[PDB]
Amino acid sequence: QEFHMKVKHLIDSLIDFLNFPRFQFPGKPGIYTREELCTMFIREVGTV
Amino acid sequence: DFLNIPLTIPEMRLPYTIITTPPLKDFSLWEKTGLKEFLKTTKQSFDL
Repeated sequence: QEFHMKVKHLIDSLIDFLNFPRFQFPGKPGIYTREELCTMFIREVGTV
Repeated sequence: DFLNIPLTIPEMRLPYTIITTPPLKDFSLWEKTGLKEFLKTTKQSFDL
């Protein structure tokens, strides 16, 4: 039970740790957050 | 003279991490490091 508690807390912390940072590419002006950049990539891949 | 320019570096965020780099206000490498005062100049001019 303690191991499951630690594992679920680690997953919850990791979700925030992954959705926290952003990106900034030279070809794409401005700073793009995780979800916005992911959605833009999904749309570009889908249309191509 | 470009080195004497106090470039204002904003507070960006490094990707793939949560480490947030501190902003640099009026950053002049030629002056803040103290080289302008030591060499008593803002440029280079040598004659041999």
